[PDB]
Amino acid sequence: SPDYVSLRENLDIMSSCIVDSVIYKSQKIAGPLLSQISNLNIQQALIIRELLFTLLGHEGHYIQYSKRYDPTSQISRIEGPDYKIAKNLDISLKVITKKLVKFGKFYSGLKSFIQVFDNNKFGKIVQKFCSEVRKFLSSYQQVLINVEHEFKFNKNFNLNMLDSLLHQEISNEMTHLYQIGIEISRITEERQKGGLLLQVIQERMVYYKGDPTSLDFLTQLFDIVSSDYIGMLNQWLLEGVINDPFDEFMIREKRVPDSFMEIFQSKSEYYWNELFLIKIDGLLNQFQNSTI
Amino acid sequence: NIATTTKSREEELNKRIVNYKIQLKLMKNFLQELIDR
Amino acid sequence: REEELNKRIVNYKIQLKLMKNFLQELIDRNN
Amino acid sequence: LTLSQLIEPYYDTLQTILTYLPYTMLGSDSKIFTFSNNYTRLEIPKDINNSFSSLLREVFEFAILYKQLAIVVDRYKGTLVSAIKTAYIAILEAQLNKYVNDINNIFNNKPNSILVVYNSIFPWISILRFLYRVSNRLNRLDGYEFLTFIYSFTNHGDPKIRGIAVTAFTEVVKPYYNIVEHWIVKGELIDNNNEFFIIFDQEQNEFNSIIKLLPKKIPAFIKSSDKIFQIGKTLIFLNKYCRELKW
Amino acid sequence: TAYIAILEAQLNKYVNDINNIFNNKPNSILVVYNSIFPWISILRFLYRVSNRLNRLDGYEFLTFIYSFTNHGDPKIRGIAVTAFTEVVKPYYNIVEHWIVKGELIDNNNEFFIIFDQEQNEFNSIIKLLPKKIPAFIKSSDKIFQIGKTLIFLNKYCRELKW
Repeated sequence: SPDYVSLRENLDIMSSCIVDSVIYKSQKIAGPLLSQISNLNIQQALIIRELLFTLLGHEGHYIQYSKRYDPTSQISRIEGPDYKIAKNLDISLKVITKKLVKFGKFYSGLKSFIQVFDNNKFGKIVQKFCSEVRKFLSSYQQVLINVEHEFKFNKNFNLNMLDSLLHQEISNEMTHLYQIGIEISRITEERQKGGLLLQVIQERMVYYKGDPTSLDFLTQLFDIVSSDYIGMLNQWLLEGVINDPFDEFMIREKRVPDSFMEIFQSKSEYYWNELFLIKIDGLLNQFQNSTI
Repeated sequence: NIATTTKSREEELNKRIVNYKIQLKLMKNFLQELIDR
Repeated sequence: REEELNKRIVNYKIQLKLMKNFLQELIDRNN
Repeated sequence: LTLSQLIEPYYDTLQTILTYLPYTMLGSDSKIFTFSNNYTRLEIPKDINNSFSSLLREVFEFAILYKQLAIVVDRYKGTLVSAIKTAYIAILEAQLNKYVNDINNIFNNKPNSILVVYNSIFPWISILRFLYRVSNRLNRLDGYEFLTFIYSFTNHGDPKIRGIAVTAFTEVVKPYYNIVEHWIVKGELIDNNNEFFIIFDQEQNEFNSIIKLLPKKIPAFIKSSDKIFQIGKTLIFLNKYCRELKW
Repeated sequence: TAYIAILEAQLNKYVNDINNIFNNKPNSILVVYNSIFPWISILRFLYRVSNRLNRLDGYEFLTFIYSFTNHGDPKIRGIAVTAFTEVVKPYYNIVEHWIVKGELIDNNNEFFIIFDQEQNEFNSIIKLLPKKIPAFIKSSDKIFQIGKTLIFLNKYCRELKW
């Protein structure tokens, strides 16, 4: 059977254009059985080769997606796929691989998060956060490329070195971003049955208040993400103009209906006293004061 | 007993109620003008 | 005695708030 | 021996990919990759095992999207009459030229693997997807609806998406400002198509009502429209009825 | 949390050390043992301290670690004084916020200054805890007055400019 890469048929401006929900039924090239191989070095090299692709979210010959992963469901894509390891691998290599597999899960989850939450209906805060996620992915692939180069040319490279390098380099930032993303997914699916990101970051930041590196990263992320909100507030307080039409800002100016234009023009008092409101949902604790 | 003071307590409350009766009636007239169209 | 005046004051506070909410509902629906 | 050597006997798959990959990336047929169905799908050959095929499916997104954009640019280069869409095509051509130069840089520096290629071109995912989405609606959208559609993206929070949207919007909006310039200075109407908030009525037989305004089509980025209309009307009146050409 | 952060750093160093010990293909078990021998005291100390991370409170933990900075053993005192810097930084951050702006940060009972919401007068809403004053802090009775006067200035007199 031929393999095809075909084009799939508030617009999603970053949703994948080609089809990516294709799951191969059986391997295009039949590789050697894992049980047949008895040497440890061969097994280690084979699992490393399969792991390089797994870390990017792809299947391998010896690491396969769990049957529970359904690409159709949104939550399944956001949470990332769960992998099962072939039963014939060595026990120590199986344990080490089970630790490293989680990194592919986070990467796939973030990549699918961008292709969903980066549209106009989710607001400037979430869009700007998707920008951070996409920059982090670009940085992470440079950690994977170096690993591949060392695997290809370094004789002393082994599985433990890969585990130590990945855990000591990229684990912390990836964990932070994935946790925030999955929490946003949980909250947004609850609300269907915007500015809430700042609340999630602040709630998240309480547990890492003593950790220097984690606190620095969370503070930097909060500072860059909030910059749009500060722009809206600055324009409102300096020029008295609301600009962004996403209804993100707390000071909700509302348009008079055309059917009542003549009425409201005569009674401008109600126009200037009723059609400006404060959206209490999106307020931070700083503004949670009547006089302010 | 509640302390007596030079400022008339009942006068203040009564003025508040009258000012709350003007706002209510003006709002009702405006809503009537809005609904009938 | 003045408890009664305070009670009426709060009742009219609620009534005014209801009227304003009615205005907001009507405007939201017309839009 | 390195790790990659010990696995060679036990792992079979077709550097050869990188030999024929640049020709596929530029939207051209290749010995091992062939387009079909009017360049809407790409067939990955046999002898490319699961992992490499899964990775290539991500890389080939750029090739197919770029081919579609090149088809659009080559097809509508000098056919469209509306100035707004023409300026959009001009900026699209500039962006595609930059993309081709980027690919040439990525493959001049002889790459070691598919992943370095993917990482090098990664920052172009949002630009290509946005351009493909906008160009997909170049037919049904009219001259002014297209301008309003692009204008709504200038407020996007994403620096990359908003950067490309505001880059394209400058050249897309320049022709509209040229229409306004001709109307303001000399007092004449240029747009043959319905893409402006001032129009004429040849059937009318009196000056004051031959020209009428369209309040629905007034753009958000224009200011003092009700004064532009009066300036243009008085200019027409002066230079065609009073025949005061000197002043 | 700061203690866990420094513990993670130490474990990362230990893993890198093991990777070095086995990258240089060892000849016997004894060379392996000798290579990692200097880590006996560090691991035992870290295990002993982490064993009491539950029962000990926020401040009792800080005082417990602080008592080891006086250990005579260069290795044990070295790790104790290495961990104590990052463990004590959050306490100094609480003191910094209290001294400069005049606000209380610690939601848990780990500081020698507290509030009383039930009280209905300024001078007695804030009270000191002489038992919880750490040994490494100085001029505590002046810190308290600086913080109280700042709260008074920026919330009652409303003199925000100065």
